[PDB]
Amino acid sequence: ENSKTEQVTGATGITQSTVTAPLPEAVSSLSLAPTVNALDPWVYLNQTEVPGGTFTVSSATQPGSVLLELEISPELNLYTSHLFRMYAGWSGGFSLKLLVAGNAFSAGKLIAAIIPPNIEVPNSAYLLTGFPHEILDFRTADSMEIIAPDIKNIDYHFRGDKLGKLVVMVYSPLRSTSADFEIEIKLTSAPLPDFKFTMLVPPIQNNALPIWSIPQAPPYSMVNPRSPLTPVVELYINSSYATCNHQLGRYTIYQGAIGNSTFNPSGAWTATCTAEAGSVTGNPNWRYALLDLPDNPTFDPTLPPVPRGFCDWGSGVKSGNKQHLVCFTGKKFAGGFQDVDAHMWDYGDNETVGLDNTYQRTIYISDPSLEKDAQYLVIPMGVSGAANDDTVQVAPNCYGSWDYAPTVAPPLGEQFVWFRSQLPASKTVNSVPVNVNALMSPDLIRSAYASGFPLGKVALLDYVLFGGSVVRQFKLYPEGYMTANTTGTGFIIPADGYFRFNSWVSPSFMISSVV
Amino acid sequence: TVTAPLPEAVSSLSLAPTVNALDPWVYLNQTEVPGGTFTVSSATQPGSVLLELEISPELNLYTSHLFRMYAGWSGGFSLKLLVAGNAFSAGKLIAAIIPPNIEVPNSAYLLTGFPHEILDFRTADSMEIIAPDIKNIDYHFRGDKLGKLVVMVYSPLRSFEIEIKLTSAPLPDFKFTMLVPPIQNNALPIWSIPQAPPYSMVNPRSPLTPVVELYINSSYATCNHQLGRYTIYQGAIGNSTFNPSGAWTATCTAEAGSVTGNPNWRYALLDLPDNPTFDPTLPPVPRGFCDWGSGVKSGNKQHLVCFTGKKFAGGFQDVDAHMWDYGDNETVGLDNTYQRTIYISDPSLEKDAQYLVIPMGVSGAANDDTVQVAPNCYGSWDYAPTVAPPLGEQFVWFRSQLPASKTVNSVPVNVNALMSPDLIRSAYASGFPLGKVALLDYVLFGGSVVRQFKLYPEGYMTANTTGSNTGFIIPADGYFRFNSWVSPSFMISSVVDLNL
Amino acid sequence: TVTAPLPEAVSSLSLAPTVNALDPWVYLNQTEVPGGTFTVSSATQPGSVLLELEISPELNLYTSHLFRMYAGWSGGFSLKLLVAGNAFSAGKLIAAIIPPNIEVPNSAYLLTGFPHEILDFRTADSMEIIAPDIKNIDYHFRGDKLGKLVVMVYSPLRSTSADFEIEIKLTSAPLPDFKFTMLVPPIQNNALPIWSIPQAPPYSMVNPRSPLTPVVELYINSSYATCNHQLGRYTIYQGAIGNSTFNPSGAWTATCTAEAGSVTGNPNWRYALLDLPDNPTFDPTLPPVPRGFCDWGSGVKSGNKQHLVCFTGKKFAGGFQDVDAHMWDYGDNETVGLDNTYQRTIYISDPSLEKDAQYLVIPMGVSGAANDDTVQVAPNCYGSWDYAPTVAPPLGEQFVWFRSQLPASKTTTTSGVNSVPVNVNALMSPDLIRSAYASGFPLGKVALLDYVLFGGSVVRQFKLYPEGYMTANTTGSNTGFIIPADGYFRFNSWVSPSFMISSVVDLNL
Amino acid sequence: EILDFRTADSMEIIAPDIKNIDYHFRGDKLGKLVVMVYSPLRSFEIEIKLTSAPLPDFKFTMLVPPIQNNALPIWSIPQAPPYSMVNPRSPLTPVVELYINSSYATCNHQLGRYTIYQGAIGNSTFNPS
Repeated sequence: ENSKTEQVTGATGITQSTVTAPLPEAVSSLSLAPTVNALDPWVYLNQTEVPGGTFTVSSATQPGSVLLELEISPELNLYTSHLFRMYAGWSGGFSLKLLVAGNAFSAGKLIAAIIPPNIEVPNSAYLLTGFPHEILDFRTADSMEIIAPDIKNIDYHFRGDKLGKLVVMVYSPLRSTSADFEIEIKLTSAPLPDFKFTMLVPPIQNNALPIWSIPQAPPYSMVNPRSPLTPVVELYINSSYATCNHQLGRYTIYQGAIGNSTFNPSGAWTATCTAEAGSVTGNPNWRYALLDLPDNPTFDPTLPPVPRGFCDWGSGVKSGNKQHLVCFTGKKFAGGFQDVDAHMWDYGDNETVGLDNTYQRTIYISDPSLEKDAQYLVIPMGVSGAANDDTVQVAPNCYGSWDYAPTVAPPLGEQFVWFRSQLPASKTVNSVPVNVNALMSPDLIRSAYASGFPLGKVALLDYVLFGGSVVRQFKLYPEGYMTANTTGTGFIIPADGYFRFNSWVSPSFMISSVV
Repeated sequence: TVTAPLPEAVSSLSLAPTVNALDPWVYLNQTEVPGGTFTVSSATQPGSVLLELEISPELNLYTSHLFRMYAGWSGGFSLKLLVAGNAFSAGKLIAAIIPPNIEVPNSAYLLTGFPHEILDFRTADSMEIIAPDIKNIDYHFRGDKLGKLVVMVYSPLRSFEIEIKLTSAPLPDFKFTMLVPPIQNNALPIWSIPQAPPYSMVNPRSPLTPVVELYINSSYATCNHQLGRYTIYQGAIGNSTFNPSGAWTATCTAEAGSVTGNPNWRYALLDLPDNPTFDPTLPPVPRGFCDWGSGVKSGNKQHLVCFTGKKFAGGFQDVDAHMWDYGDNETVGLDNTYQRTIYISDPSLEKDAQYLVIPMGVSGAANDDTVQVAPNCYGSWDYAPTVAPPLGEQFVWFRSQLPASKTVNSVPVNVNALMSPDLIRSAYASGFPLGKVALLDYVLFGGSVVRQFKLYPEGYMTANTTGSNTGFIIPADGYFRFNSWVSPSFMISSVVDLNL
Repeated sequence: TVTAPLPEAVSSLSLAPTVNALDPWVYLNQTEVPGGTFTVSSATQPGSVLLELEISPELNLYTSHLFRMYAGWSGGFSLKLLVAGNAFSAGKLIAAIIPPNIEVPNSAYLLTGFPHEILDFRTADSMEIIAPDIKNIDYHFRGDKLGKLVVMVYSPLRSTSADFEIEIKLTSAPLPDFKFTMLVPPIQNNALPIWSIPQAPPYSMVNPRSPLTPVVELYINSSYATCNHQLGRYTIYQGAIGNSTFNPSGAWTATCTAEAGSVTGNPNWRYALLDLPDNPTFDPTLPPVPRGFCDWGSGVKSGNKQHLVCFTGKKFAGGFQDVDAHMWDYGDNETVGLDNTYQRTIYISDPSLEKDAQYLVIPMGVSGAANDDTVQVAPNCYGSWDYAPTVAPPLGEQFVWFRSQLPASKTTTTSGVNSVPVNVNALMSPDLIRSAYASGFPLGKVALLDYVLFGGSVVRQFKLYPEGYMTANTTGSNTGFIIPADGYFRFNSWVSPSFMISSVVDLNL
Repeated sequence: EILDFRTADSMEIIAPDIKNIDYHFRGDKLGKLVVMVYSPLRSFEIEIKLTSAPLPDFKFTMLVPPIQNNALPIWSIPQAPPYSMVNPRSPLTPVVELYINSSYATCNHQLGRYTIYQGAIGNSTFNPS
């Protein structure tokens, strides 16, 4: 441990570089390691940016908010993260350099703390003083090297062990004469000289790659999973769409397709129903039918109540007098379906909340001649009456104990970025022109399964237009949604740019490029 | 030797980044083991585990206080078993040390294959077992798998409940590893109870009426209430709430119809703020709304009573007393059932108009026993389960008096709640040790009289009783104090004699 | 940069029956001092005490926690001063050590007669101060008189150019001679250095000034500079005070014996005396009102314009008969000692009151001209009983209120009683202060609380006083600032009373 | 220290002099021995008594004349029979009997009332006659 001081160019203040070990490192003997694998000597000499190792302190940020929270692991450094795929186990700490863009005419302090494994992080700078910690001042801070121990009770780690953390928060609030001033903080890492790997194994792991390579396909090349016959023509933003309740176009890094979503939305769009006894009260044209369940023959409450991939477009509460969904429908015979034409259809019975506006097995079709217990093709294709983008945007409700996709929202100050397609009318039943949005396309998150996301982190994506004269930035969450930072009805982004991986960020990260 | 059937393997602690020494006097003083108290008698079933303790810093008051400011630990304990038997106590106890990842057998014969010590129930000395820290790691963190002490009957009591308790101290090799701030999620080994008398605690089934009595009734073998239900781990578990008053009031929307046999019994549906899409996995009744019993197929002999009036312009018009009940008084899924459908005995109600409902009494042939048995709960929603006290114990109830109102005429009744939120509020701050019950002293007349109750994590109090009585009363101006942590099957030494 | 204004005298601890060593690592890490956080601003006056601390085990996070299991202690602390200073500020603090039995002065002049150090804002950062353990005895027991550290403004904070504030934190470690004396069970009277609060939302808490109506809002209003309420008053020291109760719902219902005669010039406005179950001897030193009974204001001499509203009905064997709405008020409509006074005499606008008959009283509204403003000022204290003191937030701060909407009761009958819709504010709910009795507050210290909205995305900061109120730092002024009641409180830290919350509420949006 | 009620031996606790001062005067705050039930009697009144001796380090400081305000550890009662004692409610009539009555659950008398600390406490007097 030490500190050195440098005078600033103009002599109007100083910068400090400090090296500290808040907690002693306990160098493992590695006596139980079958082999000890040395790293290339240059890997100890290269400080790379840490995944999620970037935060901005505004004068708004409270001394209660955690700015950075990072596990002490091979994932801290680019080359140890790549190298670890080749190894069964690892041992040893990291040098963690906190680079602070401070200034002598500001005021305020950071605290950085080492937190042992199986201990929770407190939302308080007062409580962080109970840990091994350092305090930095914004007037003089420039570089702080934390010698972060690998805190363990085992000779070396395998995967899936619980790890010590670095935590950074504001100790004392940022002050400046200017309202626009920010302290930018960046964390870099290299393995300590005592860092080792333990056993060569083939480089196939569940653990996420340190860099994600994205195909460079434009959004217009990707399927809209809520309207598969129509191409994506814009990325779209609308500040009133504060939540998503869709069951189609729902994917996650962890679980794959969730809700009633599928990776072949074009081959799943078609369904079949068996036509029931009876019709909706007051509307004898509105014959009931039950969607056929190949996946759910015995109608188990834990498996989906609707066929995999079948339409989740909305029509509002108790609104069949006003608007409907539209489909091609035709009766089943040898080899296919007969007399296929456009009919109005909807979910439920236009009255009861358990059925109406609910994603479940019972539908009505507005055709007066449904034969009882006969099968009918159902290909959803449009909407009719007073229907519009906002009615189609709100899906029918999920219900019961099946594994539906949850309702999701962007963090405060952010907005969802949608994959949007134009769905055309068709005329003599008559449809209306409407725009369909999806939260995500399966063709983007396909690539993300092939690389993985680091646990607890989000992809910051550049979206590149005209080769780079415009670049948008979005956060793609592992929970499936993609999101933008906005200031100030609908807003349109061209669909012929391409996604490029920028970096890993925390869910709490504020995107610097603003839409 | 016999005290150390398995040695303590001293750790080098070479992987510990710091090693923290304890105060030397912590090793020299035995404390009671937090939750190391249990009872045994001739009613104890063969092969039953009497006590099962993980070997950890939680075994001693000083090490459990100290461990709150430490990340990890290493080293065993010396334990002493104190047995409160006498000269007639013919039988044997076995205490065994079980390694991590070993299944505990339900057989004393098999417990002799573990490192063990055997004790006679007549022995007036304490037995001094070493409980070593079994590990393959340099020191522990929180959430590691631990070795156990298992206590079991070796020789049954053939020839009075025998209380047994443990004391402990850490072994001289015990160490504490890394300093951290003193905040942890696990239970305090001592619970400090606010000295608040039961009369100062809300009745959650009758918020407007003070608690006047603690109450015992040998015929109330079960509680089925959806109000007054508070578990230490899950919070308020039924249709229950921590502010009963604020939740007592409801609104309903009037329906066109009337009950099949009577044109005055107009239907309404209760408004559900917390369940707007009427999901059958969520509650079918407003949070905290009245669960008073009105009996099976009883609508012509008794009703519930509410203040009710039409919703209007920032208030309510014409609020006065009316009869009401759940369901239709004929169908087994609506009559006497805790669900959204009610009827009000006012013929006036406009279809789709909204009405106040403030439950305020009962009328006709209603008694304490009818109000005691809440309506049945059915569906896929998270209703509180029906609870019974363990055999030879009775529930202790918070009882309030609900006064009559007269011109609809309501009768005077008593309302019992199983628990008040105001006692269990301090228990959520303090926590409960896993698989333990709180023994509470309830202190009366300056300590001249002291009752004893078990407060379960499942959210109720019991007393141990002799005799039988259909309304024993206890003054509500005493105070609870924490005695100790006990096993769920612990038999209380203070008996409430119900026969007076 | 190490200052000992008075020498530390090392005790031999000869007399101690045991000497208990601390963990060697507790002497090596400086923690924040539990309450040792304070702010200085250009508004902060010369000679103001910013920080007062007893020199005791409570000065450090680990020794405060450890002291819960010890009967006694000896030895001082090494304090370090962390000053979030800036390039433009001038001014001086004075840090003084006061011996155990001596009173703290109220001026810089007298404070300079103690052992002290003067601390300029240009050079005070990372200065170290020995806080010595002054005693004439081998070690302390609990409840002994202790030496103090006092920090005061010596020269006021001034700035060249921009008007900054300075937040100062102390950190501490025990000196090497620090020891504990005797193991006792971990239940001892010193406050825990951390308070842990169960995450109950404000809407899940009772409003003690309107029990039947849920809390819907936390509320702020720049004109509500004073609280004189008797209901909703709780302190960590005393529990419920001034006619408040821990079950406000159960206490809401009174009875009154009807009294002979009626208000002068208003023969419909019959007197009654509230019945006093807890004061049947009618002692002047016990409360003149039933415990937990309504303290709503209804103006001064205001009966022609506005009244309180309740359900009433006469007592019988069968409970209460013919229960319905009436107007009522405290005292007379004229006499200053009775009118707008929290006392036993009421009047009810009911001609039918029989002499010596007992009537139910359930307050549930206000009528006529009554508004939020008039309900907010409680009827006056009067006499020698233990009434709750009138309180204000400190200069530059506002109370945070627990607010509930009280709906209007309407009747369609001619001359039938009619309420107006109103919001009711309480200063505190008993459900928040519940966990503070078990933890304790440190002596002369305030709880800084985070209040957490939107999963952590918005964090209000409030100061919870041990005298039973929350305050916020605010800018602008407004008569209706709303904070959602669906967040939860998280303990942030202990602070001195004069600490200024950094997190300012923009009260005009 | 913990003891079983069956133990026929005596239990030999050291009660140390806890102090932060060199020696005590009268009226100092002192440490205590507290005796309490550890395990309740579940299965006859059990009499318990203490004996003691000072520890070898015990010392007495400064000589003063042998007069003190605190109670003698032995009370010597004059061997006077009750018939020689005045009845304070009937001074002229000798006491003839000591008397017990199970129905006299209370005394409310203002005569014949003498507390050891407050003296004659009611309307009572030491010369009834």
